[PDB]
Amino acid sequence: IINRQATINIGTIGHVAHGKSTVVRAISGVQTVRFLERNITIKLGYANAKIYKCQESFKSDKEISPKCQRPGCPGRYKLVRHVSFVDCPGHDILMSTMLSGAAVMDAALLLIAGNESCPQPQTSEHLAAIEIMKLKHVIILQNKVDLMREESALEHQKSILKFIRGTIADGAPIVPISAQLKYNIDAVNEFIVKTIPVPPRDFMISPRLIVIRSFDVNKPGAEIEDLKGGVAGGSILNGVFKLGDEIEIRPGIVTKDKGKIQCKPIFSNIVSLFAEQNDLKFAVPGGLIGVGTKVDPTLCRADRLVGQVVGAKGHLPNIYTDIEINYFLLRRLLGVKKQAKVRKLEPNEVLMVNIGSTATGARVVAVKADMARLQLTSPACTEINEKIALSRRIEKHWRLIGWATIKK
Amino acid sequence: VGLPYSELLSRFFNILR
Repeated sequence: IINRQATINIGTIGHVAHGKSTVVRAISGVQTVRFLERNITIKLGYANAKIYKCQESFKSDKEISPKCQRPGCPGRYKLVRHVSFVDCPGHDILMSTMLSGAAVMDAALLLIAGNESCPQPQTSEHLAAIEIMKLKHVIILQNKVDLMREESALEHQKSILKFIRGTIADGAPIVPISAQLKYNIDAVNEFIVKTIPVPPRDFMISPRLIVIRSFDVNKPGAEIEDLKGGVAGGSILNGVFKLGDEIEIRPGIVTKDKGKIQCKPIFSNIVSLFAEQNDLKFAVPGGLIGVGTKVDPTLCRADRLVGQVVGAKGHLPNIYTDIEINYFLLRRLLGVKKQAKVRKLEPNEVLMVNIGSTATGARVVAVKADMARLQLTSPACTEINEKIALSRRIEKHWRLIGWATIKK
Repeated sequence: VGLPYSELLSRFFNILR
């Protein structure tokens, strides 16, 4: 079987202390990245899951290891798909990293524990963000069943089924699994192949890249004579990248501080590409690929490349300070444990506006019926339209209000 | 969909430590 990188981005959502990283470990094998220098930029893990089906039974055909000795048939497995995991945070404060991960994703995996309460505030907030940013391919997973009884787990299923009625998603598959015990993983791998079709993705579309994480490979003990370039942990949704192409990071750079700054987007050339495990020349869109650029390892250290757009040379994305948004408000607030009715937007108020991956604090200038004018403190770029989820300060930390679209 | 789920749950309860 030939070595191939990620084809579709599949994420995992749940709640705190459930064990989302243990679920990722049970499916793939390699443990989470977060658990100082390398990887650390946004709260997300990295593990690649292998799907090889033995068609020489039913659900047990899709296996973790490529060599088939487990299901019964001595014949070797056939290549179907290779997937990448982008684990999103399940916390009320960490909202910008969740919405940044949702734009990267194409399919979702929901985790609800048996022993805990049925209506959870964070999972409903993740479900609302899925409905906003178009991620309808959702598989519901039960986290812990062995602590629960025979009838109580069935009653918990009935409460989940009654909860999913008014939402847009109608047909979502439900699987009972365990992370520590390691069971029924083969059924989930079967559902990933069947229920989720890969969207049409072509060579024709102009190259665009979204940077989430920042890698710097500087080793203790090793001298300055051998240095590695600043690798950007970015995700591609459109346009095929290869080795030896010019890249500009759009929003801007702070290098010089009376007067004015007149700086271009950060120019860099691709040196190395990191995909799956081994070195590869081509970058297939629909997966997290570590693009090793000429940009300094000091710039790709920690918290500098969190939600920044990248365009290829010969293309001009526009930089905006005043953005025109077409907003729609929900009935009641999602995320809070008391649920309150969403009030009308007041002029001049700080709101965390997440345009795909960019985290910006924006002030409302004019209030209308459907449209709103917003002024950004830090510049954010717009390419086409981009899916936006709005969040506001009402009670202590940030709470989601609704969805928005740029009309430019 | 909650029809093949009940067979998967019964398979899980049968094979436990």
